[PDB]
Amino acid sequence: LPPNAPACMERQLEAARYRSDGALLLGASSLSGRCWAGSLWLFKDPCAAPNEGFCSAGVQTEAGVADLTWVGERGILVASDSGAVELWELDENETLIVSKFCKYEHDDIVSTVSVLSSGTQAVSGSKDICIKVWDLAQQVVLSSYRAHAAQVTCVAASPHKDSVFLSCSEDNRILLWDTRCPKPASQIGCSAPGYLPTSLAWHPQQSEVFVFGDENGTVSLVDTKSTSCVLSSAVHSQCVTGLVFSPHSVPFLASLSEDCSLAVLDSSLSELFRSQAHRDFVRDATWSPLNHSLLTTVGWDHQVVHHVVP
Amino acid sequence: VSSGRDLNCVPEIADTLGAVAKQGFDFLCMPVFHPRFKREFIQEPAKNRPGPQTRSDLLLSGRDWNTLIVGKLSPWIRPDSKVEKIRRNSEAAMLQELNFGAYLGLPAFLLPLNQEDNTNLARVLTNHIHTGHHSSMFWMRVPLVAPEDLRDDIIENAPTTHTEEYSGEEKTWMWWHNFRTLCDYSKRIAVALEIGADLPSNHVIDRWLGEPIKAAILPTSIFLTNKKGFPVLSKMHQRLIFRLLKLEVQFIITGTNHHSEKEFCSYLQYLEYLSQNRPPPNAYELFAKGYEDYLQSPVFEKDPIKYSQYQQAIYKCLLDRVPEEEKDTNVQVLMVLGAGRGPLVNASLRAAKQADRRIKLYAVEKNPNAVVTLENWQFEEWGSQVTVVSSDMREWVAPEKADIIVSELLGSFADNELSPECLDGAQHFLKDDGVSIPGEYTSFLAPISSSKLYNEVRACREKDRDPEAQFEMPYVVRLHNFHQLSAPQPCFTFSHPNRDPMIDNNRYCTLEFPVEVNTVLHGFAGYFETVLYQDITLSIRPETHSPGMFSWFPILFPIKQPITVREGQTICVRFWRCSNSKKVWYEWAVTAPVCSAIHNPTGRSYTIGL
Ligand SMILES: COc1ccc([C@@]2([C@]34C[C@H]5C[C@H](C[C@H](C5)C3)C4)N=C(N)N(C)C2=O)cc1
Repeated sequence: LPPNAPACMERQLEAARYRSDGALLLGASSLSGRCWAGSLWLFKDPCAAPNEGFCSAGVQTEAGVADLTWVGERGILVASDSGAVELWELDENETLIVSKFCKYEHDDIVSTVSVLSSGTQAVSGSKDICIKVWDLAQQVVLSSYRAHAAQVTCVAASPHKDSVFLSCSEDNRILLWDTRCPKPASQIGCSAPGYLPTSLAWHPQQSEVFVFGDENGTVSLVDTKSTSCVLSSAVHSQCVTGLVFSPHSVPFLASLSEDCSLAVLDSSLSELFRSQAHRDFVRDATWSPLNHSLLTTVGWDHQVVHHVVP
Repeated sequence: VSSGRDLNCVPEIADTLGAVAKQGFDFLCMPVFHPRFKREFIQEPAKNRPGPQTRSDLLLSGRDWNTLIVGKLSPWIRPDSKVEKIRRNSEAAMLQELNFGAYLGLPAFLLPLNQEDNTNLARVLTNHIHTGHHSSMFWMRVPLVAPEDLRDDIIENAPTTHTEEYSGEEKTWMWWHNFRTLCDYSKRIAVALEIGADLPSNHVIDRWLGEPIKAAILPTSIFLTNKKGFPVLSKMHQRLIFRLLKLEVQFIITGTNHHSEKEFCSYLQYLEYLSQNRPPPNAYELFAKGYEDYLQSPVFEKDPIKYSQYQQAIYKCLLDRVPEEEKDTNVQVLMVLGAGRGPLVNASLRAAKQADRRIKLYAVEKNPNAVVTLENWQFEEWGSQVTVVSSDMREWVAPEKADIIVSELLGSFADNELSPECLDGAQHFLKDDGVSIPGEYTSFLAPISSSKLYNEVRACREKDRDPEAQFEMPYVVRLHNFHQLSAPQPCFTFSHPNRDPMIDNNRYCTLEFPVEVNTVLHGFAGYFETVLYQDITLSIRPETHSPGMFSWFPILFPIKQPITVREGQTICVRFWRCSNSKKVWYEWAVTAPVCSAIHNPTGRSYTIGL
């Protein structure tokens, strides 16, 4: 293993992110035992994961990792339990992971992070009910929003619009944001207040439609202009923790859940693929930019499964 | 100041506790299991998750778990969730976290109240309390303002409720009230009041008066920045801190350091600065420090103001009865009823020297133990001037009728509640123009709200007697964590001497108390005013309270079942002073807004022996 990197990796894997070159970024957190800390890992060989001895770069953070997002090609944005948003810069030789900034602004655990389309700004959702717009260059908070009434579950930046981003919380609210408005938040509500929203995913091509998964295991396809649900399917038996689109021109939707199962859906939300490979909670999923048929998933069972979607 | 640090992130339990102890925190509020560690107990393969489930108990000593660690329920545990699967998992996890807290031996465990429905959260907690009797406390996290009424006005289509909502602003108290009512007023369930950025209206903060608050959660976000650059609080926020310090609550600091240039110790330094700069406690506050809210079923020589008034009353009575030209020929015969240790006898002698008049004293006392003190006093100091009477007053015939009869209303040697009956049976050995000290006394009633006191009376259930006899009897109590709902109104008055042809001490009073606030009636506070002579008076009524009089505390008449009172509603109380030939008792009932049972009928639970 490289220098400064820890000898052992934490059992619970929270995040898996594919870099445009093909490398895999891993986010592990200790949720049981003597030390409840976190760690950041880089793998140029995705098949070598989760083995510590065969990694490109590795580092240990002060606390566990709740969410992770790539900042360009060398920056790593960390959503920590300490209530701090961390930025970890990759080495020139890409062998070490150095801490650029660690700002404690959120009063509770930072549960979700999403980098805005410019790559110079990012949004963070925490259990303190607050949402913060960060400036990655000056290392400061531009605006502190408190629109929700409960803990912010998920934050998702618009694919190309910088002012636009989505946020959901345990207060049954889905908010469409726009920093260009004096009142940025806009409650994109449904025909009836059903189950709590848990996951958010923007469509790559259609900048007006999005998908959200609820706590009952249902994934819904909603258009922003139509402001009402038209199509939904009971994908899982437990809470939908994540939703990720493929890099295809016509993308496939990968649904993640607490029922320890993966599911790949089309435009009509119909099931195409399913994997029971994980014996624990499925956390993150990323498609390979080199092979659009390959999809990598991680869980709390310390498993790094590589799937072949037909 | 007893204070603690709240943290939802603890990577190293040994290093984190050492760091918060360095800042000056007496305890630590931390999660027993990782907040993000979501457990499954019903569905496979997540059900068969390999352990451990949390950090080992050996990582801290038993002494540290019992005094330095306060438990915290995981935020994902939602027993009242609309999804059956989350509901069942949260049920099993809540028990797992509560049982682990009792296994550690934690003095307190934190559970949140962040919605209207917490019925299943109450059910699971009540079951944990009834599964083995223990001393472990449960602090309910309730904010002063709900987060829905605290949110920023930034949602375009859904703006904040700008309209007036009197009952809507008090919704957070109803969350706590419904929860504790479901748990049947358990002494193991207390309030951990969270203070928001902007404080609510004074009526909302007044709902928490009489509530069992054991902790005050203060976030770093509510702290303002002073001209120097240190964390401070607004004058209105400081007002609540002074009120909370008197209640002796444990202030808890939550959230990350916003004043990053200064350590977490600066937040605590300001709270300790407020306690050292608080108003000083008066003679009444300094006397009963450990007697606060402790009720006793129905010390006196240590009150100099009480006897100074009696001395002035006798001094004024003597001058008005005998003029300057008769300061040697006319001798005034004074009769001290219930002389006790002789403080009223000494005050009668001090007044005669002050008025420069001739007096003949008679120290009447039935208690033979006090007669020993009086007979030793009338031999070593008083002499032939004082004649100690220990004989049965009904049989005993006075050598001459008395000019002034001096007596105390309440005391260990006084007749207390039987003051009218005893003075009526003593006015026969008093002259036709005779003066009684006190000459008049009036009782006062006021409706009170105290969930803390109602629970203290509820705990007074004894074996070999009625299970509701504790509510059918008055209590001498130092009114601390309570709330007076309306101004005290006069109940009944007695005048002495009473030259009425038919002297009847039986009373029946109807009092209507207008209440301008939403509340819960728990009982009635009894006060009194007494006229010794002319302008010289003694009073325990808060409006006309005698300065420095700690000898007498207010009495409390509780009710079996608490009554909900709305804004604008009137509390109608019916009080009866019942007098038989063998006993005297008090009967009371509530008629508005709702009816209650007549308390203590025939004096079954409480009676004063005539
Ligand atoms: C409405 O029913 C009440 C019944 C009793 C009381 C009082 C006395 C005291 C005193 C003067 C008055 C008559 C007698 C003698 C009783 C009031 N008894 C006590 N212990 N206290 C503190 C009182 O004020 C007050 C209200």
